[PDB]
Amino acid sequence: DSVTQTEGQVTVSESKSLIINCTYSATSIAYPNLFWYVRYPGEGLQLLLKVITAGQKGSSRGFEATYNKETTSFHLQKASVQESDSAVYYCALSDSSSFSKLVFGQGTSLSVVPNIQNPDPAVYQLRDSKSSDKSVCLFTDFDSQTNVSQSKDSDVYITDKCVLDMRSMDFKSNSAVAWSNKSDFACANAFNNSIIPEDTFFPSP
Amino acid sequence: KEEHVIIQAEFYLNPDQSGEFMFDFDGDEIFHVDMAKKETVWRLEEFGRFASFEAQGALANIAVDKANLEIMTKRSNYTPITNVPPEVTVLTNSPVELREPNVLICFIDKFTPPVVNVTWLRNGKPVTTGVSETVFLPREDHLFRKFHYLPFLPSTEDVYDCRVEHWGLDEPLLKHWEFD
Amino acid sequence: GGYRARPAKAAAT
Amino acid sequence: DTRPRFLEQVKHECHFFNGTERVRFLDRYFYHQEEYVRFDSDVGEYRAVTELGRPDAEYWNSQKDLLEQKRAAVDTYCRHNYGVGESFTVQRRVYPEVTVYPAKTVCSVNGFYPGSIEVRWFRNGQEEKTGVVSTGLIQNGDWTFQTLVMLETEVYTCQVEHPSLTSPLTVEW
Amino acid sequence: AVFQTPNYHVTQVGNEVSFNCKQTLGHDTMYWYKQDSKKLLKIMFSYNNKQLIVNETVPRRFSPQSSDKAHLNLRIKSVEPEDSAVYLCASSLDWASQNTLYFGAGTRLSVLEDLNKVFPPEVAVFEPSEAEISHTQKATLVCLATGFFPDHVELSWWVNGKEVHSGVCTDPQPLKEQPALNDSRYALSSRLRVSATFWQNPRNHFRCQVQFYGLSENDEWTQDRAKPVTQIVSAEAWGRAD
Ligand SMILES: *[C@@H]1O[C@H](CO)[C@@H](O)[C@H](O)[C@H]1NC(C)=O
Ligand SMILES: *[C@@H]1O[C@H](CO)[C@@H](O)[C@H](O)[C@H]1NC(C)=O
Ligand SMILES: *[C@@H]1O[C@H](CO)[C@@H](O)[C@H](O)[C@H]1NC(C)=O
Ligand code: NA
Repeated sequence: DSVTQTEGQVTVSESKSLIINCTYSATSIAYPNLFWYVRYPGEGLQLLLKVITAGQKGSSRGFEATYNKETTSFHLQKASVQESDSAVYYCALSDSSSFSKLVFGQGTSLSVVPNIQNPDPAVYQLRDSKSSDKSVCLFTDFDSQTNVSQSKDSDVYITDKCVLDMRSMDFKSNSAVAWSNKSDFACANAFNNSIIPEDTFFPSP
Repeated sequence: KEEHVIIQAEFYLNPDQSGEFMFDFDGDEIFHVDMAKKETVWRLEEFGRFASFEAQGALANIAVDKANLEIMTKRSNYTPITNVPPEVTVLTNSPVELREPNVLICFIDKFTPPVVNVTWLRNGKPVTTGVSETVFLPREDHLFRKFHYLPFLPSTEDVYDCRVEHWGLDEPLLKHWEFD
Repeated sequence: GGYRARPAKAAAT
Repeated sequence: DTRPRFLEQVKHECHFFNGTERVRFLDRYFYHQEEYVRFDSDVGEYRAVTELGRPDAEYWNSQKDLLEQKRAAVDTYCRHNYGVGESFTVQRRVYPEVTVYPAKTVCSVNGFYPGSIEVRWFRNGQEEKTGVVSTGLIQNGDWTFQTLVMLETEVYTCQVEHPSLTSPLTVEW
Repeated sequence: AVFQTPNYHVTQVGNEVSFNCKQTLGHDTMYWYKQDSKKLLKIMFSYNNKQLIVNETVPRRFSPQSSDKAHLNLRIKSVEPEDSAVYLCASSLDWASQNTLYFGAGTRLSVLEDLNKVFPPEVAVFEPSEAEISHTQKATLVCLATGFFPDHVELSWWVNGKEVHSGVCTDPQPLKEQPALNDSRYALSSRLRVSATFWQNPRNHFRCQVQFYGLSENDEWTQDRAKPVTQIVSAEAWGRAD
C-alpha cells in the first residue's frame, strides 16, 4: 500500500559506504515482493535487484538488500560506492496475491563525488565568441567538499556543481557557471554567497 | 509420510463459450471461481475464513484459454472433440433410516465435453427443492466428473431418479433408487 | 494466506 | 446442438512427497483430452508432448525470464499454496461414523477424512479374513469419504483404524 | 527491448495525443506508468494478452489499446494540464507479481494552456580565458542555452565535425530564468574542456548543439515571431592562437 525510502538527494564520496533506507507498510498485502530499480543518467529505468522470498537477501553490482520480515524494511547497502553508481534508486513492492502492480517509493538521487587530488580553485571570465560584450564567470578546479550555493537573486544565474572527465588525460575537475545582465555583476563577487577555498585564484584582467 | 497433489485446473469450451477455474486437493475441490459473478466460491464455507484468492486472476486465465483455444483449433484444422458418455451412479451419504434426514448423491463420471443436463425425479416428476451441484471436476484421464445432491426424508412411498442428458448418450440416462 | 494462481501463457501464433 | 465442440484445458500440478521436502511441478496444456505441451520441473524447460505443441515449446522457452520463472515455481507456487491451505487440507481430520447392522440377501463407515482408512472384521477376538466384501473407498465430493465392508458368516466387532484417531475404533454387535 | 514513441511532445489543453509502445521480449503483459513532476511513479494500466486487467482509477480521458500481445498504445482524448508528465511503457513475462518489469525510455508530454509560451533556445559559446590557459594549460569552453520552453532539449558538443563525450559536463537540470512564474523559460549550461594546445590550433572547430523539441509542422501559428518548431540551434567557435 505504501513504500517509504530516503528522501531527496544523497551525496557520498567515492569509496565510502552507503545505505539507502526503505520501509514498507504491511497493511492489506500480507506478503509482498520487494524490488530496487535504478535509473542511470540519460538511461531508462531498470531492475537493480529483487527479493521474492521473505528473509532472503539479494545482491547486484556490489549492492545488497535484505527482505527483513520483522523490521518490514528493504534497506540498500554498498560497502564502497563508485562514481558510476550515481543514479536514481527506487524502492518498490508488489502484492504477491494478485496482478503485478509495482508501488514505487519517492526515489533517491545518489551523487557519488570523486576526490580531487590536486585542487587549483579559480574563477575565470569567459567572453562570447560572437558578441565580445557578453560574458560568463567560471568557477573551476575546486576541491570536492566545496559547496556551490544557488543564486538567491532572480537576475543572477548560478548552475550546480558539474564534474567533467578528460579521459585521455585521466583528469577530473569540478566547475560551476555564473552569469548575469546586471551592470554591477562581476566574477569577483559572483560566488560570494558560497564558501569557496581561501586560496581561490582571482586573476586580474 | 505426507504425499499430496494440488492441481489448478482450467478449461474453456467453444462454441458454448463457458469456462471454469478450480483448485483440486487430492481429488477434492478447494474452491472455484464463478465467472459470472467474478467471485471465489469455497467448497466449504470455513475455507474462506482461513485463506483467500483474488478471483480476477482466474478471469485473466480463462480469457487466455479462450484465445488459445481458437489458435489450437486452427492448428488441428478444426478437429472437434469426440463425445464420451458418462457413467452415472446414485448413492446415499449415510445409511438409510425411515423419517431420518439424508441426501441422495448422483455421481457423473468419465465424460466429455463438460456439458450435462441433470434432473432429480421424485416419483417420476422433477424436484428442485434444496438441490445442490458441483462444478466439473478434473480427472487424471482428462475427462470430467460431477456431483449432484438431493436431501430427502426417506419414505416407502417416495421413489427417486437421476436423469442425465449428455451428447454422447443416444437417449437420456436414468439411474434409479428406492427404499427396500 | 492467499492462494497464488499460476498464470496461463499465450500460445504462439 | 448439432454443432461441434472444441475444448482447451490447462492443468498446473504440484506433486508433494513427504510434505514440501520433494516437490514436482507440472505445467500442462491440453487440446480436447490430448496434452500437447508440458513443463516438467524435473526437465527444466517446456517440451512438446505431441507435434501440436512444438510452436509453443520453442516460443515459450525463448521468452525473457521464462525458464527462470518456471524453474522457481516449486517454491513461489507449489510450496506456497501448500502452506496456505495446510491447516484445513493436509491437517484436516474428520473421524469416522461407524454403524454395524446385518442385511438380508455390514460395517458402514461414513463421513471421514482423509481417505486412508483400515477396517477389519473380528469374530470373536480373532480377525476373520474370509468372507470379507469391501465396497472400497468412496469419495462423497464434500471432503468426506465413506465405505461399506460386509461379512456373511457370537460377538462381532468391526475395527476401524483412521488417521484421525490415536487408537482403533471398535463397534460390537 | 521496449520501444515507445514519441520521445517528446508539446500540445495545448484540450488536444488529443497518441503514444505507441512495442516490446520484443515475447512477454504477455504490458504496462503504462505515469511519472509526474515530483517524479513519483504510479501505475496507470496493465494489459495481459490484449485485455485490460488493471485500471488504477484512471480518468476516462485515457484510452489504452492493444490489438497485439507485443503492442500497447495510449490515447489521451482531451489533455489537461495535469497530464504533463513522463509516461513509461513497461512489460513483464506475465501478470505474476514476482516478474521483473522492463521499462522503455519514456514519453515526455508537456500540456500547455497557451502555445505562445513555447520558445526555442538561444545558444552562445564562450571562449576559454587567457588566464585559465596560462594557469592550468587547459581550456574550458562554456555553452549557454537560454530562453527555451518547455525544457525538452538535448545538448551535445561537436569537435571538428564529430560529437565528443570526453571532457564534457552538462547541467543535469535547467535553471528557471524567472522562478516565480510557473511558465518560466529555462536556461542550460555545458562545458567542454580540452588541452590549451588543442584550443590554440586555429584549424580546430568547436560547436555546441542544442536539439529543441517543440511544435510540429502540423500545428498552426498566428504570432509574428517564427513558429517554435522542433529545431537545432547551434553556436560555434574556432581555435585561437592569439
Ligand atoms: C483441412 O480441412 C479441410 C476441410 O476438411 C481440407 O480441405 C484441408 O485440406 C485440410 N487441411 C489439411 C492440412 O489437412
Ligand atoms: C440440455 O438442455 C438444453 C436446453 O433445453 C438443450 O439445448 C440441450 O440439448 C440439452 N442437452 C445437453 C446435453 O446440453
Ligand atoms: C520427510 O521430511 C522431513 C522434513 O523435516 C525430514 O526430516 C524427513 O527425514 C523426511 N523423511 C521422512 C521419512 O520423514
Ligand atoms: Na557490499
